[PDB]
Amino acid sequence: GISRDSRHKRAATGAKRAQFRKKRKFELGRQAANTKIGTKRIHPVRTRGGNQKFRALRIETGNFSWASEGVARKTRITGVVYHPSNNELVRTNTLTKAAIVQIDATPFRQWYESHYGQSLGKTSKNTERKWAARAAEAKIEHAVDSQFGAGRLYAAISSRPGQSGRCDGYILEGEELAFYLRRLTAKK
Amino acid sequence: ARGPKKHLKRLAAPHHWMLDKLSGCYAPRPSAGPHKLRESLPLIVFLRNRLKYALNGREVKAILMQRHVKVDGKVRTDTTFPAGFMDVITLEATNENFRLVYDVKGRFAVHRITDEEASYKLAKVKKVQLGKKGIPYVVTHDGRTIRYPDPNIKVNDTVKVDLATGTITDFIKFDTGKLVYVTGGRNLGRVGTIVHRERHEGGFDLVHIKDSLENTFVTRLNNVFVIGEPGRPWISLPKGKGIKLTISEERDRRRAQHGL
Amino acid sequence: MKLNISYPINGTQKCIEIDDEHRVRVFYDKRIGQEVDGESVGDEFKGYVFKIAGGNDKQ
RNA sequence: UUCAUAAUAACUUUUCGAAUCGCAUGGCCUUGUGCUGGCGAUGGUUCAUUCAAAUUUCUGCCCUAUCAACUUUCGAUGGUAGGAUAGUGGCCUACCAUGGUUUCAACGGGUAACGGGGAAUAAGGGUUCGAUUCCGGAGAGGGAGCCUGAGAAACGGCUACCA
RNA sequence: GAAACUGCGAAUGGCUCAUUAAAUCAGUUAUCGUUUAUUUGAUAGUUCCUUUACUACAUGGAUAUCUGUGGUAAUUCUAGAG
Ligand SMILES: [Mg+2]
Ligand SMILES: [Mg+2]
Ligand SMILES: [Mg+2]
Ligand SMILES: [Mg+2]
Ligand SMILES: [Mg+2]
Ligand SMILES: [Mg+2]
Ligand SMILES: [Mg+2]
Ligand SMILES: [Mg+2]
Ligand SMILES: [Mg+2]
Ligand SMILES: [Mg+2]
Ligand SMILES: [Mg+2]
Ligand SMILES: [Mg+2]
Ligand SMILES: [Mg+2]
Ligand SMILES: [Mg+2]
Repeated sequence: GISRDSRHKRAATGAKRAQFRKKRKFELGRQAANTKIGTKRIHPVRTRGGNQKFRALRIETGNFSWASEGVARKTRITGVVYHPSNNELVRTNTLTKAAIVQIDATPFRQWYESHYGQSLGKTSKNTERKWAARAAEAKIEHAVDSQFGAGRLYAAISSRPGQSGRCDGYILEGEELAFYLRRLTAKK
Repeated sequence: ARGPKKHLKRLAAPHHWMLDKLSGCYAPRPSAGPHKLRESLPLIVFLRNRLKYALNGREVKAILMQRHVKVDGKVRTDTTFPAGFMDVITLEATNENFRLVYDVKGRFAVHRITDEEASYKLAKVKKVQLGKKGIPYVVTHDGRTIRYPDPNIKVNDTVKVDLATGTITDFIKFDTGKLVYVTGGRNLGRVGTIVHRERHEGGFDLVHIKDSLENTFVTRLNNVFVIGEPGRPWISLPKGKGIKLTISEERDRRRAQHGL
Repeated sequence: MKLNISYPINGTQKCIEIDDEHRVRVFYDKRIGQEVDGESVGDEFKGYVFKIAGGNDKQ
């Protein structure tokens, strides 16, 4: 099997090392999960010392965080748009860590509406009062707002889906988001 | 090679078992327990090779079974149970109580003790941390975890555990000019005062120790076990009060105290 | 071709040999877990319907 | 230290939180067979610890130049991100950079080389030996590959090929 | 108290030195870089989900041995039924 040993490697000097000891189970490494989008399918793998890692071959949903607001919502992932490591992955639609994906965003929008009442694209008294107490806090980065109008938000996955089975991340914000956008533009 | 080792060869044993070179190929390997393998002392050794109450392993086993040996109040039935430093071994019949303390030379000494002291165990502090639900716990260098400790108990401080329940009754802060016991190295079994504590923030603090006879020596911090305020120890120390004589001196003593 | 007949309602078992391949031909290219009538098996077995389940090859 | 730990957000093909055993047969009467209660076994959560574990720092190996250049398409040295792993790491993958080692012997070759504690010799310095009772490490005809498990790439386990 | 299920162990021990020359190994560090049955300490009123009639004085279906019917020249081969 795939082994993470440094035995098979050459030394710093470039010397080809001799074959001492046949590969061990503590050196072992398993096949890549390389998770796809659509219909939840999670295979558990028995690791060292008991314990399970969860291979996430085919994932659809994920809970993503809006770090500015301080809220996270369970939402559908619809397509990988950019991945820093490989364009092949993007082509495939391979969900991994640090991949950039499009989120259904509707739940986020709903949450926003509940909170401030301002809406994106264009009742009780206590609620009104609450809204009044807030406001001006509801401004947001323009890019995010624009994205909302289309209905699909850019988010980065921060979970390792091949490890946890869980697919999670953060909605793209500030400078990083801008950078990502620029990259995307360049690619096109 | 493949999982844990389960045997111990007779030569590979700790030397302070005082185990004879012959009469067997194997030594009694201390089971997973409160004390470290090399720093421990298995019950079998204590029974057979110290007090001589048993003649062989079978005898020891038999003794154990009738629920009579007690390590720190709790019963025990393992032949290879690792009772270590400060552990109180109580035998119900005989009514003898023992505390496992080192002697001037290095090995574990048979130290007979009264029931008034046998009630408590003295223990060094290894770790101080907040556990789950923010609850503070102390870790004794001798096995235990004690929840909700007095919050000015730090690392290296020694603690009087009441043993019957397992609560901290009192403690000694680690400081200069406090009676100390050495539990590792060449200086193991020696009693002293702590003159000075060197730091070297990076690797291994060294403590300077003077004994009663004004005779200074240096050991690592993790080998040093506080015992009280100078001249007044919290436990009874064994005969020769952890003093270390020179060889010639020892010889002289042997000669002059002849009474055959 | 030997047969191992078992009746689960009573909990009774019997072993019956057939000396003719014509009487066994009913079983040829049938799968385990199928319904086979007794009529074509034997003139003795009438109104019977066997579940073929398990068996042994020569050797 | 982005630690211990706590807090808000949610998530989860929602892990665990005792439908388990032996001997005791004790205490209040609301006089039920009621409510109770002792010493233990096994279990089970995370944190300890202990027996361990993988790696890992610095320094040290025997002859040989009738081995002076070696490594880098097929990872060599470094970066970035991911994958994988118990976890660190070119360990592997993508994109990028052109490094890394060497006359203070790299690399190659040999060993009738397992390493060490040690052994023989015995002014001082040395020389030769160490398959072998202890400690490490490898291997179970050869090579692979795995299952079970806390732990094995196990061979008095399995699967294949070659002999 | 045979058998069988379950649990645990069979990764220790024992042997051998083929490979192996910065590898192993020795002394020395490190894990703020991890896994760890067992051990000895710790430890979980919150499983409920609206709160006028509900399994908890205790839930479900299996399967081993066993009894019977066999297969094969054969093996610590196991089919079928109860
Ligand atoms: Mg675990
Ligand atoms: Mg440190
Ligand atoms: Mg943290
Ligand atoms: Mg990385
Ligand atoms: Mg050889
Ligand atoms: Mg040699
Ligand atoms: Mg040797
Ligand atoms: Mg040889
Ligand atoms: Mg052979
Ligand atoms: Mg093998
Ligand atoms: Mg054999
Ligand atoms: Mg073996
Ligand atoms: Mg069994
Ligand atoms: Mg072995």
